[PDB]
Amino acid sequence: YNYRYRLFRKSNLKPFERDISTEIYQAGSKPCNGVEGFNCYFPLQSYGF
Amino acid sequence: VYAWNRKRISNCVADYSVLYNSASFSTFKCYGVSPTKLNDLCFTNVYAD
Repeated sequence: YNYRYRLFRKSNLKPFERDISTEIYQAGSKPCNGVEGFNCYFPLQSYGF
Repeated sequence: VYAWNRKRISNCVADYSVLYNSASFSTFKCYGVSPTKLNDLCFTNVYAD
């Protein structure tokens, strides 16, 4: 389960433009601001290989 | 749940952001963007509650 990939971002990243960032994103109406909830998510989740 | 009634939409105005806006909500499900993005969409099939 160690291999993380990104499910959420505020915008699409550019060609060869690497990004390690782990900021929570708010797609739902709540300003969840550092914790998950209704459509607000930590951006990295992992494959179950 | 064993024997629900059946429905589908008829080219109606799907203001789907109401699922986040209305206070009565107590459960949810997803396979894409939030309910306001569902209000930014259309489909040729519309099987409905």
